[PDB]
Amino acid sequence: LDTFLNSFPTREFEDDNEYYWDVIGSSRRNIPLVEARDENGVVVAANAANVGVGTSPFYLVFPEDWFADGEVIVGNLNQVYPFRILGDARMEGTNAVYKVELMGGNTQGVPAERLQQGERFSIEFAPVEKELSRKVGDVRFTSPVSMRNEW
Amino acid sequence: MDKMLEISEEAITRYFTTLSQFGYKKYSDVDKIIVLFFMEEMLAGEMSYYVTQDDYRNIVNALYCLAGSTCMIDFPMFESYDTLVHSNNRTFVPRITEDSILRSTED
Amino acid sequence: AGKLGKFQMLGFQHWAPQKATNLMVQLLAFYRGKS
Amino acid sequence: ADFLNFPRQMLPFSKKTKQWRKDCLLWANQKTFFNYSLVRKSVIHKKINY
Amino acid sequence: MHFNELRISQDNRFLIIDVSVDNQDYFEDVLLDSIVIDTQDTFVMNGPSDNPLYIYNVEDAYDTQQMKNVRLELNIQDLKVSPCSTMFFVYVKSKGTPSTDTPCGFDKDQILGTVINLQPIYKQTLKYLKEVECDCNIPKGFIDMILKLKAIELCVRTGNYPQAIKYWNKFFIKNNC
Amino acid sequence: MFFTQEDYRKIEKWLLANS
Amino acid sequence: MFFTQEDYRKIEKWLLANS
Amino acid sequence: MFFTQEDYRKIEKWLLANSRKDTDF
Amino acid sequence: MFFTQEDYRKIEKWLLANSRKDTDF
Amino acid sequence: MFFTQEDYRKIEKWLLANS
Amino acid sequence: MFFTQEDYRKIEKWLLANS
Amino acid sequence: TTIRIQHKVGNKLNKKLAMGIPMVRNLWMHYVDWEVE
Amino acid sequence: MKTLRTLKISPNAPDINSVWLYKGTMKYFNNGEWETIG
Amino acid sequence: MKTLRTLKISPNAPDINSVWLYKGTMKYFNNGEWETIG
Amino acid sequence: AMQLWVMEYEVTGIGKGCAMCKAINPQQAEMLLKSNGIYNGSSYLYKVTRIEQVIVPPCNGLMAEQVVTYKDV
Amino acid sequence: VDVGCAPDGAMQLWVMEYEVTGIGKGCAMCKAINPQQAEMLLKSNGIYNGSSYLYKVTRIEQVIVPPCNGLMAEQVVTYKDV
Amino acid sequence: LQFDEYKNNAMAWGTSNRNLNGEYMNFGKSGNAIKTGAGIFEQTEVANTMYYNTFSLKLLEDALYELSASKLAMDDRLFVIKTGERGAIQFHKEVLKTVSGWTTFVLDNNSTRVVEKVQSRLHSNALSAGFQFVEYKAPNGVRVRLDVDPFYDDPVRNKILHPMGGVAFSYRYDIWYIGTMDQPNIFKCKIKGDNEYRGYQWGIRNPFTGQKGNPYMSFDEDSAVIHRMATLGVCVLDPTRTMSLIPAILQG
Repeated sequence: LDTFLNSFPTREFEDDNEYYWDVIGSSRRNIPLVEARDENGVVVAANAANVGVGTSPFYLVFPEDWFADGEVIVGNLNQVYPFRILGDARMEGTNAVYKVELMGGNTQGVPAERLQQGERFSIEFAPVEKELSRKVGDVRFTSPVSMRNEW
Repeated sequence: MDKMLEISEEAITRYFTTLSQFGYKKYSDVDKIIVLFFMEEMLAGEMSYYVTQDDYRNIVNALYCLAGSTCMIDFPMFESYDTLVHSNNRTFVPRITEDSILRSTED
Repeated sequence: AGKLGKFQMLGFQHWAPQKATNLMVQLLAFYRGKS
Repeated sequence: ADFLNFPRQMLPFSKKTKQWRKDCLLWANQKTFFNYSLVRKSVIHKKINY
Repeated sequence: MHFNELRISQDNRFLIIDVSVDNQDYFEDVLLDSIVIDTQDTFVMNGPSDNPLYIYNVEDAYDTQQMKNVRLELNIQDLKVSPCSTMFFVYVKSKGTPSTDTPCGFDKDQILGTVINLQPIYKQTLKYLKEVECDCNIPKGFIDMILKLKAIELCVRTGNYPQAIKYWNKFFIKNNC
Repeated sequence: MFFTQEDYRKIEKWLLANS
Repeated sequence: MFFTQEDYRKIEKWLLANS
Repeated sequence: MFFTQEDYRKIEKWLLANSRKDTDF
Repeated sequence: MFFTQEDYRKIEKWLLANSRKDTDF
Repeated sequence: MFFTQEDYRKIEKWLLANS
Repeated sequence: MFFTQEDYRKIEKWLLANS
Repeated sequence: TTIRIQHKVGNKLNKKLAMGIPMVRNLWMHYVDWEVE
Repeated sequence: MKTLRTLKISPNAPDINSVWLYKGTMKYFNNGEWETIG
Repeated sequence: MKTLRTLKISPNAPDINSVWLYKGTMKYFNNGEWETIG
Repeated sequence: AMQLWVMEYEVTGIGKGCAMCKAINPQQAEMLLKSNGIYNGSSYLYKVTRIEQVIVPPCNGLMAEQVVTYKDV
Repeated sequence: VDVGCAPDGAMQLWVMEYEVTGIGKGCAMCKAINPQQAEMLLKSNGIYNGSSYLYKVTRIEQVIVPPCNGLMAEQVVTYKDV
Repeated sequence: LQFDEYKNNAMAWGTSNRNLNGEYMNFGKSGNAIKTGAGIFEQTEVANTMYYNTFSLKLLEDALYELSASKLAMDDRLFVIKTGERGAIQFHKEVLKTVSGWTTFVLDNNSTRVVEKVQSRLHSNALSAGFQFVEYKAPNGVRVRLDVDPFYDDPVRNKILHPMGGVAFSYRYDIWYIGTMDQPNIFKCKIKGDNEYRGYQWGIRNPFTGQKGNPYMSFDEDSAVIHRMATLGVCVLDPTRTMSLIPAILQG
């Protein structure tokens, strides 16, 4: 039992008080969907028609302000339904809703089954024009929580 | 409902009875009267079709803040025969002094 | 054939002793983003 | 980060190859957040002096 | 109709309901229909609420005088509620037409029975009495508890159940038993 | 007596069930 | 509310009256 | 439980919302 | 040591909790 | 309490009273 | 007169012993 | 294809922040020059 | 077609390429199901 | 759990770890005795 | 973010399953399974059959049991 | 979270896998005070508590409650495993 | 001897007596709270809890691959299991039960060498017998090795016996180090400067230091007491980098 305990190194401390050490996660995250609303604000259920049918704007209500002004975010099927964001987030209390139209040349619209609660959304990129382009996109950070032990 | 109508009728009758004996009622109490008969109008018209059971719960719990607030609005009395401690009128009828394998036994 | 939740990622809007290690600790119970 | 060490220095000279010297410098870039010594003040304490 | 016994078992594991129909010569045709359990969270004034805690139908149990008496022992931990901090409301329905000679006022199909756990109040009274045993002074909290219980009793007997829920949740909710 | 929406849902649904 | 079956029958009866 | 005339009126007013006439097919 | 009807009533109400009928076997 | 036997006989006498 | 829990326990146990 | 980014602020976090909470049994300064790059 | 070389005496199911023997019945794995002998 | 790699057709009991084959049966060693299948 | 819900579900054609979520109402516990479960690409395979809240004051008891037999397959 | 249970006062939630010998495999979820008590609940309140020797528990792993919503634990016992 | 036995059971076997409400209920003789911090074997079980009755290799291998799926490189997945002597026999049978399901391969004598030829006077070609499985190589670079340590089999502290013989602590599998961490994950916290106070109070003689005649007397009796005390703890930075596997008969 003592040979096993001498197989571990030893740290030197200043006090006999509590000591803490802080653990960290990643800065990259996808966000679960709450609700998606059509051009005039009426929620889309699963037994409905397509939503962005003629490159028409529609909404995505998210439980946190995470996305930015001109980015492209994707649903569970990446790169097939690319969603360009329009304008900053309108805070419905704590939630955040974005104006969103389709990006990758989709002329039939997103199906109604791809806009349900629980679906995760992640940032891809923030494109602009070649001429007279304006500011888009943002940068996200991450934080530490702590662990604890004593003597 | 048929009871909000009675409560409101009693409340405004008391209000004008006070304005007959006196010439003054607290407008902080006239506000409660106003809330009461507004709710009575709204629930007894074409606006009640928007009412869910959660809405009914909230409406009743908001109205009961008016219950003993003034003399005009009074606690309603409903037909009830219950209590927090009910009676035990069960009778014991032993059979042939018969204990069961562990418990006692009746009819 | 089933997972179990070992971490949860929340925003900040959903919220001095001595130091054991002076740098931070990257747990294995965390996904790491991929370049 | 999250995986490195300082490479083992008790090696023969033939085993101190091109990657082994490169691992020593890539470890050195990790220890650039840190400046602690026993007979020195902190960089913030020195930079406030200047 | 009426209640024979309506209490929580002394072991704090069962919620006992024993219902019987009145013995009257004009209540032969009246039977028992169902038992609906509600708590202080789902209670509504106009009859049993939707999404009730426990719905019970009497024709399932039996295969006619059996219908006129019903007894239950519901394991409270199966209902997924706290036996100490819950205020059960027990509704019962008749499913029957009484005779035409029924006196005015007795043809009430529905009844209601309120249930609370009396152990926490008992332990609180023992704590307050133990405090009284020192220096023979009555804590004011003891008188407050007595009068608050009297208020809930008056509210229940008068049928003012929502304010009874208010008083219960505000005053007596944190109970050890 | 006072009906909520759910009361109307019950009544109408049960009537269509019997038609 | 529960709307036991005879209440539904009453509703049917009334509605079917001026049917 | 006893229903009076106004409860019946509310029930019909609700049911009228769902239904149409033959001409409306 | 005399018992009144009330004491016997308490004995009944205690014993009833322990015993059950034929149907409950 | 410290019940005597005769008290127990009284109890069973009055319980088998409703025999 | 007054009974406690233990009094009832004695009474019921003595009943069951002689049944 | 043309891409653009910005960040309204320097070494400190801003409005877009996330926390990572692990499930164990008993339950610095951000270099803004480096996250934008 | 499929050649089996092993016969296992096990109350649980063996691998799919071995023959199950258990207390008096024989089973062999065919087409995703355990096909009994009898 | 107990693999029997071989099968021996013989009028005598060949071995514990082989499967005995007679005229219209196929026996194997289980519970300390020979159990027929089917 | 309020209660805990232990579920017994049955994936059609594949087998049975047991689950546990944290949701405010038990329809949302089915939402956090059908969207965050292992069968996300076949989310229609879930047929939940029993949801019950983790009611604490027992704190010694089974909440879900689901065996798979050799004759069900 | 001081409810009044044996391990230090808090409620503990466990995920159990097993293989019932001769019958198959399964999943199990339970609250228990010890992980020994978790396998004594399958032998008492399980499906095959009569034939109690058939329960071969192979995994007993705890779930820790997160701060917010999410799928806590999952367990699939598919048919091609059995 | 005894102070080496007291420290090493406090470093390894720790029980933190801080409450769920953040309080300490065990009070010393003077009146203050006896504060205890967690040991090695309490800090290591808080993340990778695992208990069992029947050992199965498929759940040791699919849980050392769930935690280090795409986080460790292919060369960094050597998982070295510390166990007892009887935990190696249970591990030997489950690999023996695993490779008996590999029916597509046949396992020859010519490679496994379970029947080696030996020389003896009893026969012209005499044989030997015996084999053991000590290593399982999982798919995609994960390896598992056995390190039988004599610490797990100590019957003086380990009193519950396993049904298969030996102490119950022998069947406990511990992977202390998963990958590399760039800093020590497990280390022994010791205070800088807190040498243990060797402290004697005595009367006219001191039998330990050997002093006849005392200028400063604590008291008036022929006595000499030793008082020594040590403030000590341990710390495990990442208990998710450490996967354990405990028998359930130790009751958690």
